[PDB]
Amino acid sequence: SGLVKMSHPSGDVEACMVQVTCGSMTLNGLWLDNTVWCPRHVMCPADQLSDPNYDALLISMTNHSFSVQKHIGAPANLRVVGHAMQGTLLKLTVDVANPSTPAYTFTTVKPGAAFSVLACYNGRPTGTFTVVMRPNYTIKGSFLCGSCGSVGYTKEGSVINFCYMHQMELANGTHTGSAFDGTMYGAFMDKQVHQVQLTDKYCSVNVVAWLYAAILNGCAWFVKPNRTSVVSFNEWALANQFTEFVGTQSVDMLAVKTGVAIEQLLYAIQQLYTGFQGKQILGSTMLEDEFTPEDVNMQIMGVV
Amino acid sequence: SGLVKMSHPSGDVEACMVQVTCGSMTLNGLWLDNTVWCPRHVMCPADQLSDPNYDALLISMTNHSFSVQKHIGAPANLRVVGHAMQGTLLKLTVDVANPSTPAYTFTTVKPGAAFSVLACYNGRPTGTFTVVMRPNYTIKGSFLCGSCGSVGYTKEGSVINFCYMHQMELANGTHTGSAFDGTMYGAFMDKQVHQVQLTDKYCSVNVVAWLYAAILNGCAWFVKPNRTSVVSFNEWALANQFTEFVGTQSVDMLAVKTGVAIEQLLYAIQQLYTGFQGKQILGSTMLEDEFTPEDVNMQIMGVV
Ligand SMILES: CNC(=O)c1cc(Br)cc([N+](=O)[O-])c1N[C@@H]1CCCC[C@@H]1NC(=O)c1cncc2ccccc12
Ligand SMILES: CNC(=O)c1cc(Br)cc([N+](=O)[O-])c1N[C@@H]1CCCC[C@@H]1NC(=O)c1cncc2ccccc12
Repeated sequence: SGLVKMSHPSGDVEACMVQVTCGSMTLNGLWLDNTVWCPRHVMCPADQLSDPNYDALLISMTNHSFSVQKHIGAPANLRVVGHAMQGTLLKLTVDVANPSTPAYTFTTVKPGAAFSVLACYNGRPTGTFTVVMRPNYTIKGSFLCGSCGSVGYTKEGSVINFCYMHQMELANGTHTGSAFDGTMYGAFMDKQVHQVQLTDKYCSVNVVAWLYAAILNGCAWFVKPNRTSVVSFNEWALANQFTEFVGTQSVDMLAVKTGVAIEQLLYAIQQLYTGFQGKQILGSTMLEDEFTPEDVNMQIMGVV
Repeated sequence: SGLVKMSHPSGDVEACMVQVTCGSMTLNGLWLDNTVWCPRHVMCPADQLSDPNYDALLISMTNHSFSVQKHIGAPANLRVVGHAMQGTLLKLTVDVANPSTPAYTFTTVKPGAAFSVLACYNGRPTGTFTVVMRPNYTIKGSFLCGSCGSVGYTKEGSVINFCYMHQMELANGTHTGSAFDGTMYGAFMDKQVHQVQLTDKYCSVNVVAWLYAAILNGCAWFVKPNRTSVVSFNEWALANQFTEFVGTQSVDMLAVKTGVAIEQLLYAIQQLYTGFQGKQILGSTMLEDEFTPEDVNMQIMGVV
């Protein structure tokens, strides 16, 4: 029993972190097979940060303009045999294939999904935590200067899903990054300019999962027989800054084990959005959308 | 910037997890050099879980009663060449030394301290999170059946401090375990009998660290010129379920860089235990004691 912010064990990914240095700019990079991914603004000379010409910056570069160093495990310098650009990322071809490359994927997560983040500095991991892709395509992490290139991932089975590479802090505690296809979440730009965010919203499915968690941990004062259809809640959501609810088989698993219908918790959410009246839900006085249905499933009933 | 619950990268400790089997019971064990630490109640069947004779169960034991097996990376069975009991733990000697043994120590943590927990099942790591040793000598983790033997740790430099081995769940979301000297935190007993806990308290030093974090994120509406001595706050604390405050340099480093005195934040705590006046502090309506001064230093200023 118990619900915490839980991240995936990071050894798989610790073995893939390196330091990327270009000119006078250093950051972190992900070393998979014969490739090292890193943010492309490592090439930007710090003063072209307001109007960077990444095409010109790339053609300007040679393969020795980049230095890749591995500080964890067995250290080595890796000779860079190729440099390429993909969206907002640099893909550097190296002469040695990473012997610790795990089975991996590059799939872009949508808002509401969760992934474990491994924060790194100078190619050295410092901490790990779990975040959620906000509806405005940001995350609420903890990053200092030089942490870009740190990677966010999940793992189902033996396969690691690499979904995030840190790039920018927009406001206090607000951050963004890339998918490993090169596209930046929310179409933000890698340039120190004015960047407006969309409005943040509560992730409906995650609140439902969190209420199911509270029930399975002996906290169910908020449950009454009343119900509210999914259409009834999505229309309510379009006016009160909530995401459109979409049922999934994990949410349905939670509903089956609690004997509490999704519609009951949607009604409960409608009632709790005003205020908890001084009561607590799993030690919280607000609705919590930091927990996905899969996360609660694995934490409460386990994936054996 | 930003403050999250951050855990230490776990590869160090993942490389030390094994499965320990004694009869029909299977839990996790920590493999350091030629020794495997595990909870001793792996020896006791449901038959004697209400009044166990651990002294006799050990003299009853042979080296063939125990099976140690390694599931991650390269699987293997390890022969048990010796069995011993130390407090509430079993030390089983094996013929093979763990080749990935890191530099480690065994220290018993005090209330208010935080450590990273690696949750394991059948010797396989599943998740990692951060907990705090509560004033009643429990932790608020996430453990299901088979979680025993999972370990909580910290890291200084190259040295891992092993502080916790999980053993029991007392109530929903409430857990405890033993230190690697063999003693169980809070003197709980490894017998499936009802054990009432002492009263939980707010850990004052950690709330002070969290307020310092808030100030350093441009959030300091709660700061008044008013002061409250540590002696007034401790007298107030013993009557309002707070721990008695004790300063450290870590708090003092925070105090000088914020230009805000500890006593000011103690006054703020006295005022905030009532209610936050509809305000938010780093996005919550509760006081947060999950963050230690060292944690705040490392996350905000990078002083580890
Ligand atoms: C205004 N801070 C922005 O991060 C930023 C904003 C915009 Br708008 C555009 C970019 N951009 O173009 O990459 C930004 N990144 C900076 C530019 C060059 C390379 C990376 C830089 N950022 C960090 O080093 C960094 C990462 N995480 C947390 C931090 C906390 C404090 C200080 C720095 C960071
Ligand atoms: C549930 N009850 C107790 O855990 C318990 C309670 C007391 Br009082 C004493 C012991 N004791 O003496 O070991 C206990 N451990 C059980 C006894 C035999 C071996 C381990 C057993 N526990 C787990 O498997 C376990 C661990 N963590 C979280 C869990 C969540 C749900 C279910 C089980 C767990």
